[PDB]
Amino acid sequence: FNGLTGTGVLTESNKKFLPFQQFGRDIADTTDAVRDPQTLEILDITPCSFGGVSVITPGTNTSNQVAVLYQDVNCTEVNVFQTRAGCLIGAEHVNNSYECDIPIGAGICASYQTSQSIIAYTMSLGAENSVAYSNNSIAIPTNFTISVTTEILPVSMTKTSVDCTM
Amino acid sequence: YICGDSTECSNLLLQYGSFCTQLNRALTGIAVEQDKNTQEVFAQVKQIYKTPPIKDFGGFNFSQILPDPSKPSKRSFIEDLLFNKVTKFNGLTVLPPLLTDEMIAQYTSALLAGTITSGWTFGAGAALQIPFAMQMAYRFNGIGVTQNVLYENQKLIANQFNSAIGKIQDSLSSTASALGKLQDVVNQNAQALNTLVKQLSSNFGAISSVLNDILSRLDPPEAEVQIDRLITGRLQSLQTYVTQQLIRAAEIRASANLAATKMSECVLG
Amino acid sequence: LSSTASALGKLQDVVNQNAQALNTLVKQLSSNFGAISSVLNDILSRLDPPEAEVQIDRLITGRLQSLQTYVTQQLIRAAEIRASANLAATKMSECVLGQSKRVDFCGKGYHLMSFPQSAPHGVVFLHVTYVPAQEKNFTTAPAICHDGKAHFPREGVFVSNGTHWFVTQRNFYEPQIITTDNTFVSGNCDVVIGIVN
Amino acid sequence: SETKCTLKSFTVEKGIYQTSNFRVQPTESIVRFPNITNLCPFGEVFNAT
Ligand SMILES: *[C@@H]1O[C@H](CO)[C@@H](O[C@@H]2O[C@H](CO)[C@@H](O)[C@H](O)[C@H]2NC(C)=O)[C@H](O)[C@H]1NC(C)=O
Ligand SMILES: *[C@@H]1O[C@H](CO)[C@@H](O[C@@H]2O[C@H](CO)[C@@H](O)[C@H](O)[C@H]2NC(C)=O)[C@H](O)[C@H]1NC(C)=O
Ligand SMILES: *[C@@H]1O[C@H](CO)[C@@H](O[C@@H]2O[C@H](CO)[C@@H](O)[C@H](O)[C@H]2NC(C)=O)[C@H](O)[C@H]1NC(C)=O
Ligand SMILES: *[C@@H]1O[C@H](CO)[C@@H](O[C@@H]2O[C@H](CO)[C@@H](O)[C@H](O)[C@H]2NC(C)=O)[C@H](O)[C@H]1NC(C)=O
Repeated sequence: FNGLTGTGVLTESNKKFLPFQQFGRDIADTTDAVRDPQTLEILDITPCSFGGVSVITPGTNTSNQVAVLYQDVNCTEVNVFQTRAGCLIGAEHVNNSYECDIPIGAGICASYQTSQSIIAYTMSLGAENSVAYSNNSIAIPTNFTISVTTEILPVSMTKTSVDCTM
Repeated sequence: YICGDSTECSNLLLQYGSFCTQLNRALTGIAVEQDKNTQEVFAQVKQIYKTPPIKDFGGFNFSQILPDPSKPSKRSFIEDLLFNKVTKFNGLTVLPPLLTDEMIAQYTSALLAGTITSGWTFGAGAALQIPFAMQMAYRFNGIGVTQNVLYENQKLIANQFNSAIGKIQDSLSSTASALGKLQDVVNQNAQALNTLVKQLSSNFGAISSVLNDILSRLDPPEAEVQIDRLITGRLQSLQTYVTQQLIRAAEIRASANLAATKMSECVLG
Repeated sequence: LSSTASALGKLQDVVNQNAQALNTLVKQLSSNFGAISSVLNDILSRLDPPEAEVQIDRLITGRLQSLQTYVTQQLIRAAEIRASANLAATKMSECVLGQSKRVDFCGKGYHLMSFPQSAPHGVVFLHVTYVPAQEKNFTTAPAICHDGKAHFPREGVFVSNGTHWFVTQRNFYEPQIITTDNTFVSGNCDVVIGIVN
Repeated sequence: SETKCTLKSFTVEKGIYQTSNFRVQPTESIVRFPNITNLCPFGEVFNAT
């Protein structure tokens, strides 16, 4: 637009550019709303989709199947399942919520499961154990266990030292 | 961020190399830590407990904090008040929180159900149903007051508790600054990001802030030096930003460990 | 511990982070930072000292900026390590050197003991915790109206399988007969809500 | 293989790894310049009485 180079989805703008307003600008000196040089008409811009490409995999030794999650991109653009974190290619979406292994995002997780394949679902927050409350019932433990757990804590780090000139 | 798809910048950035891979690693660590924080705080219960419909807690009205089914997001009225209180295209993206707000709501629901029906044993082992009056009597024993005080004043204590819950509702609804801390957190983050955006407008000693303008004006031999100045400036801004956010995430992790310590001690005991 | 190496993942991560940083520093010696080369000897052999000075200034600025970035990363990481070390010292003092009644601060369950074990740049506690295993339902009551005097359990629960009444502990099942010394008297049996006979 | 290259050394294990950046590339390039100056009366410099 008169030497103005820029990329993005060019829609139309209702933004009232007073006659002296040809192109708009943003907080990062990037034009947001533009106009026509030949037959003067206003337009809007939304830079079209960029996004991350993150690979979901079980261990390579376990399998070589992959679930490619495109984040910040709806694969309307590019076994495809639409999440809220983005969308997966290569993972069937099961509805049975299990305890999840590979956190995909937006509450959705994947796992390797059977015909072995990568499956995506929503996080089961746990077995919905409803405690049978009552105004006069109590639960007393009769037997117990002595369970020993391990608690790992980093204490120190490598006491490094650098010489500046060298 | 450093350049909007300008290949000359891409190459002059390969001259620097890992200077941004570093940053990405750092930010990814931060994100993972955020996830860990959330899990530390809420994912301390093992099984999702569910409150029974019989609200025979001896007058202790808990409707205002137990989840309301009618709402699309199963959230307690208090949590709704809180949610109402608290309110680019240059690589700057906001990854989604792994745990949705609704899963956190269900986690707090399970925690409330456990601490109401079983009191605290649900945190040590499996949940053990116990009449809420007796659970408050054991809490009173823990304070140093004997069971007789509670059991003889159950109605009065229930009334005081319900009135206090109402007062909390009023204070949360009226004074937004009650949640100031959280707002501040959000604000800080936004501020940082906005400042990053604005750093794209500084010259850093070059002719312009648009690498396209530099390349269109100056020949590539000198446009390379100008783009080097601009790249140094923007990379320094990125380093400053990721350092700010590393420190802020360290502080957030400290506060999250404090919150987990609370959730374990007061709530679960 | 023998099978799952990832049990010590945290410590490994620490080491890895450190190594990573150092390696990246090494690799920063290969970046040009806008100069002709990454070897100051090559710059000095190619360019005259008057211009080799400007090129070496670019290279020095780049490497010094890398060093500053690195020392900042490691300052933050050492702050985090110090936080974790203060947590470990608090543990070593409370659980090991005593018995921490802080619920689930020293392992899921009632904490009995702990046993510290060294590890490369870290510690591993063997939190020995009590966990109640089997559960039984019982009919309970806040108090017991014996002779119009409400009787409250001194320490424990009023339990009843369905025929007699007993006093027990809140974490084990020793149903004892309700003498006048397992309970103390307080008031009448009307103010109590749910009192039995 | 992209992921194996991201880790830069080893064979991938369980999890999720951010690898690359997809971008919907511009379909084409729209060029729009004006006739620069509004209008001149060539129709009268040529078709004069
Ligand atoms: C406990 O809380 C519930 C819910 O807020 C109260 O029930 C409400 O009472 C008001 C006033 O009559 C009604 O307008 C609401 O429609 C009721 N809500 C429901 C869900 O029933 C109840 O009165 C409270 N009890 C006490 C003693 O505070
Ligand atoms: C102890 O304080 C409570 C209030 O916290 C008193 O309960 C109040 O009693 C007055 C007079 O009957 C009522 O108007 C209030 O509505 C009661 N408040 C509640 C929350 O129930 C109680 O009477 C006081 N007891 C003594 C012995 O002074
Ligand atoms: C509740 O526990 C009491 C005490 O164990 C039971 O009473 C015992 O019943 C057995 C079998 O008849 C007798 O041999 C014992 O001598 C009884 N002991 C006492 C204290 O009398 C009672 O049967 C149990 N009730 C239920 C329903 O389990
Ligand atoms: C314990 O004993 C008292 C007194 O016998 C019981 O209270 C009586 O309950 C009956 C039936 O509702 C009434 O007709 C009497 O008038 C009540 N008497 C008094 C003094 O209140 C009480 O129900 C008994 N509790 C149990 C668990 O058996």
